[PDB]
Amino acid sequence: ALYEYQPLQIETYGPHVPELEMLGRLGYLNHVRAASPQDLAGGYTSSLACHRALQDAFSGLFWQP
Amino acid sequence: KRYEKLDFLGEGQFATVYKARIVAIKKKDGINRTALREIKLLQELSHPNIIGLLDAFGHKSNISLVFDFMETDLEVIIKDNSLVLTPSHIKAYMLMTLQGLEYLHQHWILHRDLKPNNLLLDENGVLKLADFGLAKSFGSPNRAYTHQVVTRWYRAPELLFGARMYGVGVDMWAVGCILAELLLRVPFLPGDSDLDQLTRIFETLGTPTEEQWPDMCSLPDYVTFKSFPGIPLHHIFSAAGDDLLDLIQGLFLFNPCARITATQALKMKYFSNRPGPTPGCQLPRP
Amino acid sequence: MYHNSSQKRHWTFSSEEQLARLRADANRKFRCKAVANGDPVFLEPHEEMTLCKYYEKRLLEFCSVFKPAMPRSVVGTACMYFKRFYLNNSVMEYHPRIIMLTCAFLACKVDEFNVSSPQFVGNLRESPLGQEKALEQILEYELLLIQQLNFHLIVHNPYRPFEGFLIDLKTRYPILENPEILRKTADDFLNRIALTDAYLLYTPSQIALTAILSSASRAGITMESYLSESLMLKENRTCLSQLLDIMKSMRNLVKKYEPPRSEEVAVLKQKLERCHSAE
Ligand SMILES: CC(C)c1cnn2c(NCc3ccccc3)cc(NC[C@@H]3CCNC[C@H]3O)nc12
Repeated sequence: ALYEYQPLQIETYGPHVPELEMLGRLGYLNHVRAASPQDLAGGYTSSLACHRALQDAFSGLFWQP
Repeated sequence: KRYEKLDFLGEGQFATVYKARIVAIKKKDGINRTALREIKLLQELSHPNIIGLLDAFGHKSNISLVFDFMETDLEVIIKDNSLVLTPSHIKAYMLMTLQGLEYLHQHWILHRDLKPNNLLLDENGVLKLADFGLAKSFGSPNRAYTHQVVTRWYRAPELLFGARMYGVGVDMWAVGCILAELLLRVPFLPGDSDLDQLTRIFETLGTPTEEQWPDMCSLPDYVTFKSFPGIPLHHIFSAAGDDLLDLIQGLFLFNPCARITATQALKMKYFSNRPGPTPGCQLPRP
Repeated sequence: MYHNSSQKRHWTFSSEEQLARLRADANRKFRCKAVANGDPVFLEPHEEMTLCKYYEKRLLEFCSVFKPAMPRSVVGTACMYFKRFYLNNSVMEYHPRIIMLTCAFLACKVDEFNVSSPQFVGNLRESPLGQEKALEQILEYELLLIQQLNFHLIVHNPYRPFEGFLIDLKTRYPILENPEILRKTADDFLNRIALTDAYLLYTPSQIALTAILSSASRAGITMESYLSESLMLKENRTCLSQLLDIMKSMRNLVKKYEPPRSEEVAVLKQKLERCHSAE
């Protein structure tokens, strides 16, 4: 009985959202406001806002009631 | 309504809890904002390691919330000297807490009140995050929060330095403190004030530098501190293996961005290493 | 998140026919209750719908000039609260003027927009005693509104999906050189979309995408490849067809919407006041 990680498999009914760490590489972070040094010190990054916005944009796009 | 009151569970400054039939009922500003927070957040969440909101009702401006009934909490486990916390039990508690927190963070909600008494256990040994009266959504740029969240003993250094903008770290740090309280059976950093909390954190883990925390002095409540060397982690936790020490270090990184997230913590070797987490039915009960 | 939300599970309906059935059921239930309790004083379902549209406009106006500045998420939450409440309730029982203020109050609480009750009622264009009476009415109806929403308070609005789609267009769709030129016009469509029942029939992501693509269409720009290539809908032809049908139905909903008429709303307001004075 050994634990083994498995990512949460929750259907979003929409286009796949790019990974949080790859947002900068793919060029997403060039279109969101940069976090201030105080925000970075608190642990808030613009990647969080961009990821949340993309997830909300793609959530349930393909869903039918 | 359809609930027969059975026992009086507890009374706090904020609400009173009754065992009723088995569920637990919690009782010019209108309906109280904390109850509304709990209702609005727990209706959108469904996970075995998050407390379930089964029903709610009331009359006039008062309101009652119905939850699953819980046998005990982690605080009673820690403070019970008769209970022996094996590494398997600690790993099980940590795993369940981190799975609940991963589900919570994935839905962009910070608990902001993590502590042993807010980690409830049922008679099947399933740990659930409870007391969502301080929980709030995160990831919104314009949404600015207060830094007085989390109990002081479990408050992260960024919060103690007055961070208004923050992320999952304020939970993960608390998680680390909980983990420490699981290993030492006593509060890790029992400060009596914000200054005392920061002093204890720096005297135990070392005073952070620019390398450890690049934007530390940018926080509006940053205080300069005497350079402390900090006690090495293996000295504080003499019974902790290398994997557990790596987990602790990841949870106690001063940089909140560098601090490990719930998913990264779950992926660490500590949880996949032997021994496996104790099954929920085999977890100790007080 | 929307994909496992109460809004998607319980408050997104299959067709306008279902909404009409719910509203007619509410009207008939009020009629039966009044007949058992207590005439042409009764309101017709279309009259109820006209008054609901008028008071949704009134709620929009109230939230527009609310001080401190009301976040647009709070306004959307309050409007959705109003729509959901009057899906299953008659305006002859609960007056829309007080229900809309209760919706704004509860939305302020739920969306963590900290506004004290005295400064909430200070935004009302009424005398201080009238403001106190309105506050008392709002406190009376707060729990009623929460019950009629079935304790589903989190409302997923299309504004954040709109922002996410704009980010995605700026990053992955260089053919549209400046997606920001779509914002204003699309926002306008969003507002018009809010006036219909689309919020009870379509996902926020679908609503935001429809607004953006309609803005592009009025701009003369075809972003069909954005759906095809960027969203990988070339792989699933049926998914693309379903999405296009959803957008077309949404545009049809907007084009068939009719604003309430001033004479009609005056007559219906007289009838509603008679209904509340009676019974
Ligand atoms: C989700 C909430 C409403 C809940 C469910 N069961 N339960 C029990 N059960 C009894 C008990 C006794 C000792 C330790 C834990 C639980 C006690 C209790 N007490 C109220 C406080 C709530 C916040 N955390 C600390 C707790 O004392 N709150 C709750």
